[PDB]
Amino acid sequence: GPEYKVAILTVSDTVSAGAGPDRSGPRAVSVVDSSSEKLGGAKVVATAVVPDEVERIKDILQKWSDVDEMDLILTLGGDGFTPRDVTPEATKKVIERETPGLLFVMMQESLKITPFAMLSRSAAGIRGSTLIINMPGNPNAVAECMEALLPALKHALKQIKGD
Amino acid sequence: GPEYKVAILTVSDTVSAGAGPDRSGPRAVSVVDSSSEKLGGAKVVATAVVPDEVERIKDILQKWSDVDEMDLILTLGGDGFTPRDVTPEATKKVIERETPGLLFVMMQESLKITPFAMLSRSAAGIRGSTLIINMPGNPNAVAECMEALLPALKHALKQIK
Amino acid sequence: GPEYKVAILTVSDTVSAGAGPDRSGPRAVSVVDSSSEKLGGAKVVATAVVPDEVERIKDILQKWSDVDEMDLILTLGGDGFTPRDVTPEATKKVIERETPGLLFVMMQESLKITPFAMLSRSAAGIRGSTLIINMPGNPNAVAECMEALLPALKHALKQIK
Repeated sequence: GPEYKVAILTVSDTVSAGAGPDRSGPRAVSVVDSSSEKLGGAKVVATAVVPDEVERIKDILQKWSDVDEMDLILTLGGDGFTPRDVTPEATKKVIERETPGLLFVMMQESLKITPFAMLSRSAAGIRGSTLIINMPGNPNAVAECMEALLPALKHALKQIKGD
Repeated sequence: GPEYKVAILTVSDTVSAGAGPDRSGPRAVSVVDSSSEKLGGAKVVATAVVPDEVERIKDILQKWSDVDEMDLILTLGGDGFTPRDVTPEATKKVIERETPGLLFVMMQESLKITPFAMLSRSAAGIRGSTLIINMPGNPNAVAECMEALLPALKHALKQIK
Repeated sequence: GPEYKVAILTVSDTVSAGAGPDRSGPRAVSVVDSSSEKLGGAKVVATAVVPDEVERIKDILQKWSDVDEMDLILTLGGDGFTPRDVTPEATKKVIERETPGLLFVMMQESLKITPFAMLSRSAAGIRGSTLIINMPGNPNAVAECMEALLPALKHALKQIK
């Protein structure tokens, strides 16, 4: 049905251990939907929760990319300065081609709102035909991050397939 | 005898195949010449064309750096999201010392012109005493990128030798 | 004593051989001290000078991180385009988790002051529970870089603990 399949990985010890709810997953989904027209028709067809563990993050990024053939994975959380935050390290081991322009833009735009944006260690890139983008664990962040990328994200996904 | 030898690598399956003229290469050459003075006396002295294949891109960057001792190599194309675009991966395998400043400036300035600038995956860096910089395929791109780097690129090349 | 232990590493062949003095080390100390409160109570407890030799630089970043357990390490110098400048390459070998937002902000702010800021190749990241940040060898640079990081640097040190 969906022209582009999006999947959202929430990374969090707290959430994964049933000790707290997911306040960001839902917004991410809600933001992608509300942005479906401008993304050339996209839909979240899968979410998942993993803890802050590199192997668990890699396995899902691999599985969603290689086997389920997602076209766009957003991760949420595990991207800051805390000892446990290893999402970007996990992400870099699985992507094949980096997309530093997406990171440049998420950082430029977030900094306009607050200087604490400089504590995001986001990575991004392509594996096979899958665009993978790290985003912070705040609910508001996915909205701000997605507002910054949307002008170009449609053309990006089209480009990864065959323009 | 130019003070800084520059070399321009066009990257493109199409152009390498003969299937179409090289639109970007000549323009780039013409840009560099026109900025010769501002760059401390640099001139293009070689170009080449390769398809979108990492090994081929590596060989030329390696040969130009290690053997011809080029001072500045600009690559054009192969830097986007399309599956064959592999210039930056090729580049990353041959540089020894990254120069993220140059990537930040190219990206900051091109983004003022258009948000589609975020789709360049340019890499850049230094191998031996050769500065290498990925720029996009558009003929207009090279000139915009060059205008962005021009204030410091003379001092960059002098610092290297 | 100090809530955050800070050490400052000056990387320069000139200084390390005794052939010149260190004009940036003092300034760096003076800036950290002057911002102690905004940094959540921080103090420079150690400085050291090394030449532009990767192993020498690695050894101190490792020692200060694994053994002396510093909370913040600033390096000054060895970060530009000169053949000897290898601070970032030594830095990249020892960090575990990169911190590119810090690099982005240092570059964004320094460019506002001069286009020559694009020539810093600084690196930054985390080894264990030490934050390591490359800055340039200019005295004025440390002040400019620290002014740019200051709004978040306290929260960064809190989060690593």
